[PDB]
Amino acid sequence: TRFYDQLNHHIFELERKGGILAIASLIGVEGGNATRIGRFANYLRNLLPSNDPVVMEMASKAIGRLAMAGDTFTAEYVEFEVKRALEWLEGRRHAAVLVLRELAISVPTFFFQQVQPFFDNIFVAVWDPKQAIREGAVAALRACLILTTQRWYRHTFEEAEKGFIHGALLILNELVRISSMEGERLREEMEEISLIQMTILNLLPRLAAFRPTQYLQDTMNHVLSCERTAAFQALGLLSVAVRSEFKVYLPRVLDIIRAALPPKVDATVFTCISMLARIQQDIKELLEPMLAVGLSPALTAVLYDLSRQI
Repeated sequence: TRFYDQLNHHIFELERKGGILAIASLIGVEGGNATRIGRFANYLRNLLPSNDPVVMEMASKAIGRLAMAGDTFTAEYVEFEVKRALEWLEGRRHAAVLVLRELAISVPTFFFQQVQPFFDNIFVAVWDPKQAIREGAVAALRACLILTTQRWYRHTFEEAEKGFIHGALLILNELVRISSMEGERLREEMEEISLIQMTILNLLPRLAAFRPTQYLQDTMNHVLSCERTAAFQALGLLSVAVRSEFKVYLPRVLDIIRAALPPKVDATVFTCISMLARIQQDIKELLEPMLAVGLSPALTAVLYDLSRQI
């Protein structure tokens, strides 16, 4: 069985990205805990503080596969790495967020009790003047927030709204996603047709479930500013989410949707037009420029899904 052991040595002794991501099929799959837990787990313990990105690409999945093992050393690994990454979540470590997500998710038994240290360390990292961590770190909250509903918001949501634009915005998004997990489903149901700007564009389906509307009003005002090339799917997503006064906003951005076809945003307005139905008269009016685009693959796919929709 030297194949596994040699490739395991060449994980951290690592074209190279392709090879190591091929080796990733062996870690966590074969179940060779004699080397996976004996050596590779210790290697991640010892090297993830300074692991090169070329191997951290493998680590971005191997960390989760190791965390879900459930052994004693695995529990020690999850605790140590979560606490370390939270402390070091800092203007160069743009993998620790993935580390936290991989470690925490699908082990709620450690991280519905441990939501407090996530907040405390994240909102020490988040205040970096670089602002790259200000965006990355808050999104790492989901690793424990999503689990809190699986096994707070309430009080730590009051910390979110005002206690922490950037920080409060990001944490509000990461909390209103869990206030209605169904939005995730809706995203897929709708997707099959600066981080703050995407956060504004992600809030509205999730804000509609929380206080159905001033939050949606401010978010929409920012959506206009996300010139007018934002991913306006956020409004279309409200046609399947809680329809919390979304028709207040249609008179504005429909003119953005109407006035972006034929090309001349295009690939996005293709989906935004279809998301409105899940409003058929406006889509009928909109179909004319869509057919005027010409037989691109995106047009064909969205027209097929439109035919099934309308």
